[PDB]
Amino acid sequence: GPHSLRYFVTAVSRPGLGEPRYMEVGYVDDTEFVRFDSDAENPRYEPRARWMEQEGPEYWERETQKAKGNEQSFRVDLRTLLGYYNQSKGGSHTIQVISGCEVGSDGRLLRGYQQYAYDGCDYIALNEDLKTWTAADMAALITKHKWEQAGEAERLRAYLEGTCVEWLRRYLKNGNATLLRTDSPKAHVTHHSRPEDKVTLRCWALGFYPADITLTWQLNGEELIQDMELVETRPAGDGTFQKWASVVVPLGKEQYYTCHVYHQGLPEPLTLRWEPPP
Amino acid sequence: IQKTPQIQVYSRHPPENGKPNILNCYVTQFHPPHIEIQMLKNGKKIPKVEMSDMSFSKDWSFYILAHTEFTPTETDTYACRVKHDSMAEPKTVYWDRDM
Amino acid sequence: SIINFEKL
Ligand SMILES: [Ca+2]
Repeated sequence: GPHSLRYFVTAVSRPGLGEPRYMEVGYVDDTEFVRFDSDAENPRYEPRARWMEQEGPEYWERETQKAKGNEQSFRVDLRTLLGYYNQSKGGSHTIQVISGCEVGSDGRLLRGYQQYAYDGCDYIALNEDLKTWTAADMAALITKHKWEQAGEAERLRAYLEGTCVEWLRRYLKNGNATLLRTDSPKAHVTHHSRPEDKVTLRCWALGFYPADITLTWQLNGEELIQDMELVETRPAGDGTFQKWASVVVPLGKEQYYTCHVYHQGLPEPLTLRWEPPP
Repeated sequence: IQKTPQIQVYSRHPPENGKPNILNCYVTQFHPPHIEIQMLKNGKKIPKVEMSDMSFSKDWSFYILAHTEFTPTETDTYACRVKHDSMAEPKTVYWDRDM
Repeated sequence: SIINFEKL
């Protein structure tokens, strides 16, 4: 461990334009391994990682039929929510859910979660105690009371502590060590003009995975906590990620600045500077 | 409630004039999930643009990656244009090989 | 395996 089994669910209505679009996307350790997309003639849960092909026809059938059951329950929820919120029947709305379990190296549940959003805003969430609900607004109180009465939290705890955990284990026997995949960043500094006697030094990190990384600039040993410009980390499109951080520095003082790159994949952080060609 | 898309346009690899590369348009932080993304070369829509599956974030906002093959030259201009209901008009963002 | 969801 640790390991995680996560599902991201989306349900989007489109009145007059077809049935709601429904999607279940599953991740083992933040890597997509299954997906159900309702937007098809004969929609089926499909393996999204080749290791998942190990699972037999009985798995996909069961998962597919469960997905279609979920889909139709969400069809209903979408109508329920129009009522709760006094909304027109003509507009598009979305329900999202995040459901899953994070499991420690000892195989025990670290954290289980089950949270909903309607039109991009918190709706209701199972609390960390796996026993109570947080309702975000007046409509969510209705759901909350209904779920408290039916003992929905207890059903969820049982799934989170058991089923979720047991499935994650089974998936891992088929595709683990894969999730441990690590690609270290390669870095370089580029040099760019500014008006007057200033220049820009841009420290790039490329080809890394996972996306978590930190870039810093130091003047003579102290991180420049101010005026450092950066971009949000971004996918290269090949499974790896990019980032850069830049600082404006006085012309002629380029060698006084140092870029540091911290990433789980590296033996130790990278340290580099503007290296002007001969 | 509507969330306005953030947009980055950037090459998969460091650009080199005359060298085949991939131009990305990374669009995030939008809601609702319906969105229309174009990429443009010298002002004209690039016909063959591919799209990743759409996903969503911890804050519920959606993101997606659009991309197309391209071979940068010193003078060709590239952009990504995004139409989304959170914005009165389509937002255009130019590729800057230094960024 | 994802849970079977209950109605809102
Ligand atoms: Ca993100």
